[PDB]
Amino acid sequence: KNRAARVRVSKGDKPVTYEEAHAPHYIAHRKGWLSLHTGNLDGEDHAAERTVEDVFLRKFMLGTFPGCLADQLVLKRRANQLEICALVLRQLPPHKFYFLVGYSETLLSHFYKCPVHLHLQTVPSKVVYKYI
Amino acid sequence: SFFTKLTADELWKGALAESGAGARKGRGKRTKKKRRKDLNRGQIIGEGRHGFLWPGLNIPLMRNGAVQTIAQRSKEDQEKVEADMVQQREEWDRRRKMKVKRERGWSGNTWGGVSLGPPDPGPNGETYDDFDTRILEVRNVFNMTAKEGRKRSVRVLVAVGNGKGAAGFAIGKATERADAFRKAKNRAVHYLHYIERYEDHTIYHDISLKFKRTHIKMKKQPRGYGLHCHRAIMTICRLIGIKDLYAKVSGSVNMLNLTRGLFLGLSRQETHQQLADKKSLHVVEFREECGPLPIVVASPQGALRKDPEPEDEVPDITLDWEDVKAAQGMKRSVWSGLKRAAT
Amino acid sequence: TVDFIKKQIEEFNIGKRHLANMMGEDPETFTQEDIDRAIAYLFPSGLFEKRARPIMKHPEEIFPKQRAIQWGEDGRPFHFLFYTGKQSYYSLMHDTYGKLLDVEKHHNQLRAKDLLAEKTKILKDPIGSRWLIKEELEEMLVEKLSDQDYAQFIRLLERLSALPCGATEEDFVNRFRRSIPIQSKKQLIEPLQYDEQGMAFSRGEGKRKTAKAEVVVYGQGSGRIDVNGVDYLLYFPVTQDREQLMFPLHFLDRLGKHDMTCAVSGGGRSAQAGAVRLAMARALCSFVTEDEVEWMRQAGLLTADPRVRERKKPGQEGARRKFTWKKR
Amino acid sequence: SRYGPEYKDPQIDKEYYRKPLAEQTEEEKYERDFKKTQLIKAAPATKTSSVFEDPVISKFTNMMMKGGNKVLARSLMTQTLEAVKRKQFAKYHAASAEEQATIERNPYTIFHQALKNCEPVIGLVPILKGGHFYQVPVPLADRRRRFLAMKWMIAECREKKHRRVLMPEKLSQELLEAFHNQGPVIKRKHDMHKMAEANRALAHYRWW
Amino acid sequence: HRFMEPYLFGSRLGQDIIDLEQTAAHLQLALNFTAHVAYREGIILFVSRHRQFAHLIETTARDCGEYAHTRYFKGGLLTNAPLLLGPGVRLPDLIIFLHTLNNVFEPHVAVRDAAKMNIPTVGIVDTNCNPALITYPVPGNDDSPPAVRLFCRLFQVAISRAKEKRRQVEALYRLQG
RNA sequence: AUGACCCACCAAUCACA
RNA sequence: UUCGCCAGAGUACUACUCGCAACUGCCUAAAACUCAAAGGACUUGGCGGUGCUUCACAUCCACCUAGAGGAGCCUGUUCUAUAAUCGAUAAACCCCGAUAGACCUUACCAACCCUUGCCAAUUCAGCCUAUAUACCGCCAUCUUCAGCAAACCCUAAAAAGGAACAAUAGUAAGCACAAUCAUAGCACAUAAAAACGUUAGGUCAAGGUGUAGCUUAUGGGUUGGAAAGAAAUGGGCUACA
Ligand SMILES: [Mg+2]
Ligand SMILES: [Mg+2]
Ligand SMILES: [Mg+2]
Ligand SMILES: [Mg+2]
Ligand SMILES: [Mg+2]
Ligand SMILES: [Mg+2]
Ligand SMILES: [Mg+2]
Ligand SMILES: [Mg+2]
Ligand SMILES: [Mg+2]
Ligand SMILES: [Mg+2]
Ligand SMILES: [Mg+2]
Ligand SMILES: [Mg+2]
Ligand SMILES: [Mg+2]
Ligand SMILES: [Mg+2]
Ligand SMILES: [Mg+2]
Ligand SMILES: [Mg+2]
Ligand SMILES: [Mg+2]
Ligand SMILES: [Mg+2]
Ligand SMILES: [Mg+2]
Ligand SMILES: [Mg+2]
Ligand SMILES: [Mg+2]
Ligand SMILES: [Mg+2]
Ligand SMILES: [Mg+2]
Ligand SMILES: [Mg+2]
Ligand SMILES: [Mg+2]
Ligand SMILES: [Mg+2]
Ligand SMILES: [Mg+2]
Ligand SMILES: [Mg+2]
Ligand SMILES: [Mg+2]
Ligand SMILES: [Mg+2]
Ligand SMILES: [Mg+2]
Ligand SMILES: [Mg+2]
Ligand SMILES: [Mg+2]
Ligand SMILES: [Mg+2]
Repeated sequence: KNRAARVRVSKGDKPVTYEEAHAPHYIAHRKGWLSLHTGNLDGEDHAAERTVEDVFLRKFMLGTFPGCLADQLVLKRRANQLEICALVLRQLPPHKFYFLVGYSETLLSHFYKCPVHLHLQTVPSKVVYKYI
Repeated sequence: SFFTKLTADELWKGALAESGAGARKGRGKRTKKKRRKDLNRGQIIGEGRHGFLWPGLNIPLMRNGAVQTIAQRSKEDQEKVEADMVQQREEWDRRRKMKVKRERGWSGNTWGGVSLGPPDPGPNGETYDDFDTRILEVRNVFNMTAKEGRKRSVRVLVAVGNGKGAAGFAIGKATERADAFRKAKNRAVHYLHYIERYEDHTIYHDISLKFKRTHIKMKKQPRGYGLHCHRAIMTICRLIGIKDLYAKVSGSVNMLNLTRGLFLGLSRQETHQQLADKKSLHVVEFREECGPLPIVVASPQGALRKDPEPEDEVPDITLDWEDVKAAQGMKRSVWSGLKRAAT
Repeated sequence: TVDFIKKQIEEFNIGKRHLANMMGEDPETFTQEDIDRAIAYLFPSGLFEKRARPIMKHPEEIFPKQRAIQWGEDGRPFHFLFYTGKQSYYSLMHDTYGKLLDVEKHHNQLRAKDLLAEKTKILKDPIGSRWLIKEELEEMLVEKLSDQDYAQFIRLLERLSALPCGATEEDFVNRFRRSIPIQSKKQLIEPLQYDEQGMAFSRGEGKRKTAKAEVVVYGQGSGRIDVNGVDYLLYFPVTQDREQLMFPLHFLDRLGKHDMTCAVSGGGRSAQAGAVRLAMARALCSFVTEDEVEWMRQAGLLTADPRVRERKKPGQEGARRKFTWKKR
Repeated sequence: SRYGPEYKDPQIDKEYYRKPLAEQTEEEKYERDFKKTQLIKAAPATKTSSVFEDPVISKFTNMMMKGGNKVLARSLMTQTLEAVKRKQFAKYHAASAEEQATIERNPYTIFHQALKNCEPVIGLVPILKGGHFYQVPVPLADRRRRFLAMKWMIAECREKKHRRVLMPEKLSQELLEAFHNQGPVIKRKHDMHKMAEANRALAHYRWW
Repeated sequence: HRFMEPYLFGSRLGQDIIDLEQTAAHLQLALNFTAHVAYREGIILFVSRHRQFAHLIETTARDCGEYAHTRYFKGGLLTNAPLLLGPGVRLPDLIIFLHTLNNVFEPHVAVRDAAKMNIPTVGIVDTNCNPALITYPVPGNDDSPPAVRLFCRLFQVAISRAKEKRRQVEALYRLQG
């Protein structure tokens, strides 16, 4: 059987996001891409760099916002600037949320040598597509 | 080596090995047990062992109406903080290793006799808190399946009663023990018997029944003699509200047959009133302690007979060689006279 | 779930006002079409599944039909057939059978009075009339159905329509009529074209197997064919290919009467022969009668040949051919 | 099978479409053909409206073909027909008026007569009974017998010639020998008929 | 059927003759009950599985303002109500059987299941039917059209009369104050 | 024609003061 | 109402006795010892060189085409061989991890070297050490197979079963199949998809990990070596014109 990026059927109680509810053969058909950048187009360069950046960004954002991260990150790259769009549970007081917004934006702007935008969309609890 | 790391969920799923092939066919023992503990449980945002204090996270943003600068704790302060977190871990390990007490029904490892607590409220909002449920028998049962081979379903037999004379049993079956418990409760509420109780402690009259291969023999006791019976029957009796009885079971002791036969035999009871009405006579009780005094229990509503009952010099009744052997003192069994704990 | 639909329609109207405002259009003349263009522009999701694309539509179209409340506040069901568990379907059947009984009674009274005044409306066949599918019936009753249920119903309708038809009865069985769309396979004739004092030239375009052919035929000329600026005898050295070019002309007996020029690209020699054959056949349909067009279609001249190279598959050799399979 | 089951095969015959008015049942039939809105398969590259093409010559051509060569096989077919023609002209002009009335110069009728003479009447199928395989006489369908004829021809004229000898030569030789019934191909057909008589009792083993 | 013998007047040349004295005595009580149920505003279901009188019965119940199941009886219908019918439901306070059998000649499930449900049951039990689990059985002919029609009519009238008397005693109740 | 032995279901949580 | 029988299984229609035209006989009928069961009926599977129907669409037979098995080479296994890796290894390994080994890669062998020895800190780093029968991750396989499954309901008990459409107890959300999507128009075809489980199938050497092991060494470097064909065989390439 194909195990790739699949959430196996449970006893029927298992809450599932729209994201996790669709296997790899459904990309570009039903679910879209979690990253947007030019580097994978036909005549273009530095796909490798954008990829390693991507990975580090997911890992980093997951570690910087413990427990409040709802869905997988959305990374949009436009003309040297990267906008990170995130779905975030309401856990921390807005004080901590802003603290980490600024801290992260600054830190990654100085790390990757480009302007970093961070857009937080807050949601009460994980949005459920299926089962449950 | 940073990219070489993973999510905590992935790591626990990996280390626990629940989804393996050893778990399914029971290829490994149940005495081997390991658990998952959250490592984010006691941690706060901003806290590290370097000891920093961040204006938005660790400490309040404004002290004395001004903005607090980024600062670092003293060495000994961090020592006390780490001591506190360590004592927190040891506290949760102290909480985890303590096993809650399970009230034992009959035996330590048996589920029989155990109370499941009041059944679940019906769809109409109907609620029974007056009902208690006891487990009669839990049994692991198997079926051979084309793919899976042996397939294990638990089936439990459970009885409910309010203590007021209404009781009933039912059976339930599931892959999980919990599920079967629920099913059996909720199903049991639907089948209820009314069991008439003479003076609300004993039964009305001596019963003997052969149900299938089981023989139940129940004798009606006076007030002080508590529940001398097979343990299952004692349970069902405490649920019915029968406080004084003697019952011997012979032949196959198989549980289900025992309770079906039991409830049938108790359902077949004939009240003094029914007797009074079918014979059209006064049924009159003679206490031994009250002497010759003729207490009238039941009177035949409608027209009483002027005709006396035909007197049979010698009665024709089926007699159990056991009762006769008892009456004449030929039962010498070392097991019969034994002193036991309270009902 | 009624408050839900009320709210959804409120916010759909408000949102349609907003969308009409940002798109710079009259909020009154805004249609579903315009809504579609608007969201297609504002939220451009390339996704191959069209049901996974952004949608703002009226809540009645988006949400599924709801079974209404089946009883009053006292508990008594509204419909008398409620306890059947299918009230809609069995109501339908009750009324259908009631009307079949009605037809039988009325028509028997007319048998006793020496009158058969009715006619058979049972043949709608030129209208292309058919019954509902089970899906349509299922949607009409807002209730799930079984194959035997639908078959039962339809059979009873056949019983009804096979008798003398009343007006109310005809109107009744005509809810359950659908009309199959236009059935004609007749081709669309290329209007003949007159160019620069030259008369009667027609065009056609064949496509076969990586090979495209554009063919212009003149009915005013003698027999010859020029393919990519050269003679057909030069361009197609193989006899088979010249026979392929000869097929439609010989079929219509036009073999000496027409003069053709062609542009054919890609594929091999036989693929080109076929593409030009098809193009030529489609080009000669302007010069001929409407019957011989049907004759060419029935000889297989006018249909493109769908047969095309299949993709090689991984783990195999030839898209069919498999690697050598070892038993032991 | 890029065509659904809906698609009918094309009728390539011109004579059928040209002269419809004299037949009622066939008028009704092809009326039902096109008016049914019936899809038609695109006519094959091999088949033409040509007055000069024999389906049997085309089948034999295909059956000669190795690899993907229609060109080389059509070549050898053409050359064999031409070789039979000229062999019969050489036999014609060296003869006398009687034998000039008798001898056939049509390579087409010689082809068809050679193959009709070379086709077997009866055949053999192996049947398993009691753990033994018995060769049993089986009546054959037409197409099977035509096939066997052609395949036997090509088998022999491929196999038994000297390597110097060209194909149209050997094939024309054997076409003219099988026209006159004296060829080794007809000897093969006779081996078949003799092996079919030797086993004739075993014809009871056949259950169909 | 063995339990039908106390209701038989006798057997005339192989045919069984139901005693109509007992039939009247029973039908009296049956109609009495049925009307009293309709008066107190409760649900009456006409159940028969016979395909002759199916339409007639559906018609009858529609005209009494009562409910009819004449079709294939779905398995868990009375026992498991909330799943088949809906989230919460009321169940018929009386069920009337014009035919106590199903077309395979076994007892109609709804008898056993209405018993199971604590619902009282009135039914017309023919010579071969089982009366045991039926609350108010009326012994009589269920096969011939005038008998079925007679009973249809009778129950129709009892229902209608009950509902009317309810209306009128209600009007009297409203004029009392 | 044949195909060591051995394989299986008898333990309970999490969260808060 | 009587009579005859029966007190776990084997040992045992046996040994020893009595009687008997039986003398390899019948009849009568134990014990030592061994075992913790032996038995009777059923249930659901699986299986059947069991029967009856219906099929197979590259598929069994009948039949079509081209190949393999013989030759040379190429490449992989198995053996033998080396101081000198590992993994796959019925179907479901065998141009397989490798869309790739002259050094490197590289894990192996022989010599030599280095012991807070990649990192911000750490009585710590590091380990291609053992266990794929602790696992996650990816898959193979049945399989283009149609089932799996929660929640209920029924059964003179239920291990389990649950359909009859002129319908007899079944309703069921969900997941698969189906439908849509892709192969730039349909259609077909192809691709993709294919649940739950099965084979403790494959992989601790992708990486990560449980448990158990090494720590001036089972760790980190440098230099140079890794041969070979008695034999057997798989898959290919080129042919025999
Ligand atoms: Mg204990
Ligand atoms: Mg090929
Ligand atoms: Mg009857
Ligand atoms: Mg042996
Ligand atoms: Mg064995
Ligand atoms: Mg013994
Ligand atoms: Mg004997
Ligand atoms: Mg003996
Ligand atoms: Mg002895
Ligand atoms: Mg094959
Ligand atoms: Mg070759
Ligand atoms: Mg070979
Ligand atoms: Mg070879
Ligand atoms: Mg190897
Ligand atoms: Mg290893
Ligand atoms: Mg190995
Ligand atoms: Mg294997
Ligand atoms: Mg090396
Ligand atoms: Mg090493
Ligand atoms: Mg494994
Ligand atoms: Mg299905
Ligand atoms: Mg049973
Ligand atoms: Mg079941
Ligand atoms: Mg379902
Ligand atoms: Mg498509
Ligand atoms: Mg398709
Ligand atoms: Mg596939
Ligand atoms: Mg699919
Ligand atoms: Mg293994
Ligand atoms: Mg291995
Ligand atoms: Mg490792
Ligand atoms: Mg080296
Ligand atoms: Mg080799
Ligand atoms: Mg290979």
